[PDB]
Amino acid sequence: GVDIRHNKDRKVRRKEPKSQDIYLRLLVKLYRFLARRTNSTFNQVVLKRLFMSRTNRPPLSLSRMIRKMKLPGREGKTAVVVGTITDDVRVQEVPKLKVCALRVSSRARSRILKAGGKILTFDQLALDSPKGCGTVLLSGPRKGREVYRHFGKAPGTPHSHTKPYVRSKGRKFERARGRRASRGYKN
Amino acid sequence: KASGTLREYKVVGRCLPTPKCRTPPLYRMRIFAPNHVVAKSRFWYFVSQLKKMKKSSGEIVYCGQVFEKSPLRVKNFGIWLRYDSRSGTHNMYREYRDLTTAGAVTQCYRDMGARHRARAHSIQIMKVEEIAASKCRRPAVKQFHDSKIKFPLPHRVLRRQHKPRFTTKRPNTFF
Amino acid sequence: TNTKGKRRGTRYMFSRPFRKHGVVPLATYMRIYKKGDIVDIKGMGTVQKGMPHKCYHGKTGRVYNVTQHAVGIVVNKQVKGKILAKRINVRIEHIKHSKSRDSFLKRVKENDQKKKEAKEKGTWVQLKRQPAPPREAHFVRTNGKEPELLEPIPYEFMA
Amino acid sequence: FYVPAEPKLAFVIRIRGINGVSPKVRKVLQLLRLRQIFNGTFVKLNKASINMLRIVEPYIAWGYPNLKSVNELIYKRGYGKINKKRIALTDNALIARSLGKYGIICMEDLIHEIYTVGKRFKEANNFLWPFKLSSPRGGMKKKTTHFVEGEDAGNREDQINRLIRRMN
Amino acid sequence: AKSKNHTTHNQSRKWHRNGIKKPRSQRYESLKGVDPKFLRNMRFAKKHNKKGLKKMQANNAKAMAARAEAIKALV
RNA sequence: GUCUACGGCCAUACCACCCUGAACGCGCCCGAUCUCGUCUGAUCUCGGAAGCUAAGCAGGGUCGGGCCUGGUUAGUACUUGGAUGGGAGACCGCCUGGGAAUACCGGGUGCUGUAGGCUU
RNA sequence: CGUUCAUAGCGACGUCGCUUUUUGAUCCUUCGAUGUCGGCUCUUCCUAUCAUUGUGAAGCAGAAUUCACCAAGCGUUGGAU
RNA sequence: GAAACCUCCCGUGGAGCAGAAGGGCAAAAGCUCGCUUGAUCUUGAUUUUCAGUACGAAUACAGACCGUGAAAGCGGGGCCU
RNA sequence: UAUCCGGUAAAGCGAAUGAUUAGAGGUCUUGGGGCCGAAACGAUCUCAACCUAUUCUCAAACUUUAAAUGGGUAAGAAGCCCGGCUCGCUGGCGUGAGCCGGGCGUGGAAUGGAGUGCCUAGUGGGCCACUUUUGGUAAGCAGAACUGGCGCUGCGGGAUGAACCGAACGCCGGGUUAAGGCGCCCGAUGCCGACGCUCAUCAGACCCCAGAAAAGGUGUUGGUUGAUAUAGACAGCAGGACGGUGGCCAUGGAAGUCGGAAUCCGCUAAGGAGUGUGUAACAACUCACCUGCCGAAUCAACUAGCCCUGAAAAUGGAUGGCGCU
RNA sequence: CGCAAUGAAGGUGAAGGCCGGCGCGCUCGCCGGCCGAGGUGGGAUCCCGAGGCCUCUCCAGUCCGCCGAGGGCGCACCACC
Ligand SMILES: [Mg+2]
Ligand SMILES: [Mg+2]
Ligand SMILES: [Mg+2]
Ligand SMILES: [Mg+2]
Ligand SMILES: [Mg+2]
Ligand SMILES: [Mg+2]
Ligand SMILES: [Mg+2]
Ligand SMILES: [Mg+2]
Ligand SMILES: [Mg+2]
Ligand SMILES: [Mg+2]
Ligand SMILES: [Mg+2]
Ligand SMILES: [Mg+2]
Ligand SMILES: [Mg+2]
Ligand SMILES: [Mg+2]
Ligand SMILES: [Mg+2]
Ligand SMILES: [Mg+2]
Ligand SMILES: [Mg+2]
Repeated sequence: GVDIRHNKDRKVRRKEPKSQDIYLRLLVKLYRFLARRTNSTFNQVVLKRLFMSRTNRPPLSLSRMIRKMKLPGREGKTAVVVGTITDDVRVQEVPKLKVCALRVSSRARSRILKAGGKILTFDQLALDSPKGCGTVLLSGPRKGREVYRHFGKAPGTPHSHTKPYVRSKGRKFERARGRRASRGYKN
Repeated sequence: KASGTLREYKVVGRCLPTPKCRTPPLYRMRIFAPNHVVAKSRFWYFVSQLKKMKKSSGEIVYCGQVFEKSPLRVKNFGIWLRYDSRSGTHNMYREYRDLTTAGAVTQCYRDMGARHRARAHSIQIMKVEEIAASKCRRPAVKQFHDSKIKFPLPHRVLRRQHKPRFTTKRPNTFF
Repeated sequence: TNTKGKRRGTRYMFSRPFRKHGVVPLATYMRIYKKGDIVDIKGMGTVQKGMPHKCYHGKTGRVYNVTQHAVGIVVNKQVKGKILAKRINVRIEHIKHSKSRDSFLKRVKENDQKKKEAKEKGTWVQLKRQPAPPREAHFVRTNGKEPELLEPIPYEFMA
Repeated sequence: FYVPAEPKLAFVIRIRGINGVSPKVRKVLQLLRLRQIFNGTFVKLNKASINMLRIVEPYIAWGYPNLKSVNELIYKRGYGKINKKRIALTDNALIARSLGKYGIICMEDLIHEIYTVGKRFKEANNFLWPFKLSSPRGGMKKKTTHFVEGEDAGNREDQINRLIRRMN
Repeated sequence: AKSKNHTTHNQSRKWHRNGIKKPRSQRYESLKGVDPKFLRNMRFAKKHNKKGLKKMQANNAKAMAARAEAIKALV
């Protein structure tokens, strides 16, 4: 006999990607190797990000990316994003960049290259810089999905600012007994 | 406690010193016990019943075996007791006749087992005193106070009962 | 089943101890609690206004607010299987500075003294605490008198 | 009277198994790394350690080892804990690799530190994997009771070596 | 058919499966439930910290210069 | 040596009776015009300074009660954990660690902050 | 108490037991059902012995008799309601 | 007159505090007078039951406006449950 | 290791609340009933309540005391220590809080990789044991605490068995063990094992467990305490067992002898104002002290071990069986 | 369906800073210039890097690394303002 809980003895992270798009698996073949034979933690991370869900590698806006390279230090440097770049119509002056992402939506692509930017694929990124030397590995905001507004402490539970699931907001869908103190009470 | 064959142990120990008792008084005890590890336990048990002095308050200074300086003599021990009953405690005084104080102590314990179904933890030995031929009270012992002591060996039942398990000869017990 | 009333079973809890009834001795009030000060709560019968609930008696916590004559004072409270840090307003009377912390600080101050000193010297001193060790080798001298024998003593029925 | 030193170091053996065990016991026993029955460790005594070894009296047998006992354990049953994998200390270059920072570079140094309880005992000992002893050849007097009352449990100070012989 | 009324038997053991976690600590805890007047005032102190900046900057420059003079005298 | 005012801790400071109280104080004390208040200048309020330590107050006294703190009680009672220990049960003994409370017998009987006196 | 005499035979005040031919407690078993009272008939078992065998006891002179033992071999009946 | 009212002395509370009990309370939380309406107007926080939802109950604050007192303060109902 | 909390076991009741025995001391108070008093705190008792020291025994809903086990904090970088700013708060000046800027690293033992968020099924009849504990005469009863089991779980042992004791399972070879065992069934004592005890015409024979008590026993074996005794015993037979004396009370008769208060002297060698038996009552008989034969040791009361008595149920029957001394 | 919310509704509807000037800088009102989604702690990662560590000799000495004391910009997420 041996007292251990085997409850939490398997770990649940992904090894490989669950997708079957051959071009992603090829990338992974490359970065799996790079992330073993090198020391470049970057490669370890890049590789780890290539196994995640579409939810879990969210779209970086051009505008956010612009503002993350402006930052004082990373001038003459490459952006990297293991999801996708999107346009920002609510930004106007677009600096010249150097980016890697799996995708750069058509609009955002035009914008980058018109401004004299540069766009790289991952296999290109590996050739350039196999150690991820000279990079700013960014990410999209993980918490942007509307989904999260529903999680948390359940609504109607004091100091829960938690969007409830309702068919259709308006006068008569919730917002009575339990919110109007007049009607019943409130949280 | 339990048993096997006991020895004697001279345990000595002192409540370990404080600011208020810079050179505390040592105490000594004839423990009888199957080994030094238990001897020392046994020592404490007795000390604490007497003095305010627990193992943690104290130390054992010198625990060591005590050998019989008269092994090859045969001696009559008186031996005083304080066992427990299925009822209340009693005191006794028994006599044994042995070559060693240990021997006689062990030879006591056993007897108490037999004659009173008294387990060891029930028993406290208070003194063991080698004695003269005289002063001995118990005629069990005193029938062995004789110079021309003689006796036959009478219905001398065979052992080696299974060496020859089967055989020709019915045995013979007269010797 | 029992009553969920507030004071239930505080017959000997909020009970001013033998020959300590009557007036709340002023010191009690005129001593000062800041934010971050650690405090052991302990109810008191006489002052009822701002009496803490019976679960928090003996329980000890930190002071996160200070109103004119009260203190908000974060405490822990195990509820079944999930301790809640939680915050209770207590009037000064049912509250004392905990000394638990003072002895740590005393020791910090002693380390920072012994760090400043013994730096110029070169010798690094044992700052850490170290558990109560095995009690060393030593001699016991029994000057002259031999150790006293101790006979176990006979039973006799007293009563 | 030369009252000698109280012992620095004792070897500790879980002598009873892994059912029905009280909750406070079990914690302590797993702080000692005694999760199988008949495992054993070196434990540097001090008030803190001792009071823990009390609380598991009925489950452990323990005492103050010999030098020999140290060697016989460490050579025969001594395995390093190296990248969390249990590993047989076959060669010194395994001990060194992980305790070299401590001036412990060979089998011999490890024993030294365990036996004398040097500065680095914690990390040398930790690095040893809990000693998977056999069942005691010649068995036990009684698994249940304390040594003093005719059993095997509790502190038997010197004698613990006798037990180490039959179980290594 | 009467039935068991209540107990706490297996309850401990469940609690401890997943932990009895001592509730999560943080530096920078909230100012929720803090005697309003107090808060106001500090919020105000906070409000006008940027006023009295140029003075503070200057003071820190003089302190830095005094450190550099002290380090030069040492060396 | 010690007091007064405001105090902290709140009997080692309380209670009972006894002695002793220099100087300064604090008192009792002598008055009712005003202030103020009573059935009553007793209390309270006010104006005083002829007496006096009688009392309060202070210091001490008492094989004093009380309180305070030790010892004893007692390694007693109890008690954590242990055993295919005992015992028909009632219960008990052991191992492992923790350990009280009376009666009884000793010692103690206010310490002290701030401000201002007296003994020049 | 028994003329007297605690104990032939009894036995208060107290107390310790056994038994499951009383009744209670209980609700384990059975509600996709174990035929719900008596009597009749038949067998067997028990002894806590009414009788009979052999015995000890008496406040057994005989007669009748209780008290106790070994003992369950053999019996223990017909009728009115 | 055992009980009326008057007076002196003793009195750690043995009374009283609406009610059950328990806590608490003596130049008071009791009794007696004087004035009064904090038992009013309003944000949130927190406790208690708790799921840590409500209700009720309470605890601290904060802003109004008032009461009382020389004032310090105390009061937003009932000494507390 | 520091530091708080607590009012349970215990203890206490010559400390509060309540409960309660007894005598000492008190016209405290006064009484109700007396006896001696006209009546009288006169004398003498008494019982009522009250009091002074004492004393007997108590408390889940009492308590001065007061453990063990137990519950909180704390054991450093979110910490220490300097410098300066902000404030509409607070304030004689000052506090207190908030901001910047610099300076300082292991801060009890042992162990361990942590943190975190979604979706979420079954479940929400339970039962058993040690210890604690309420109801109840109890219960394989009902109801709680604590841990651990069973339920979900096999395996060795407990003959058999949910829950005991050991130990927790991938498939196997060797070795070893636990708990339990070792006449034979049945693996292992086919040891020249050790010391006792014990005989049962109902022997006994192992956690949970499946069965007995009070009370007895010259059965035996141990202890404990007293005794006895060559100044001549102990048993065994033999000799006497009286006088003051129908002793006093009791007459219904108690001269030792239904009962009861007494309970001494003489002679004594020694006999009780008497153990019984018996008397209406006596009488008569009987039961110490000492001798003779006799001749060294002997007796009593307790106590505890095994054995026995106490001990009765129904199909034939179960230390598991055979059997075992 | 999403890119806007909130309010019963009438309805309203997500920016702030700095600097210089003019109104009394009045922590209020009006005119010019610059920056433009704030800050604190923690934060995978990136960047700089004193310094070593050798080279068959005594020094000079560019190239390549390995590590890196120390310092930075700091995603996402969290806590807080
Ligand atoms: Mg088990
Ligand atoms: Mg039931
Ligand atoms: Mg239910
Ligand atoms: Mg006057
Ligand atoms: Mg005077
Ligand atoms: Mg005087
Ligand atoms: Mg005194
Ligand atoms: Mg067990
Ligand atoms: Mg009669
Ligand atoms: Mg049928
Ligand atoms: Mg019969
Ligand atoms: Mg008043
Ligand atoms: Mg207000
Ligand atoms: Mg009132
Ligand atoms: Mg209680
Ligand atoms: Mg009690
Ligand atoms: Mg089920």
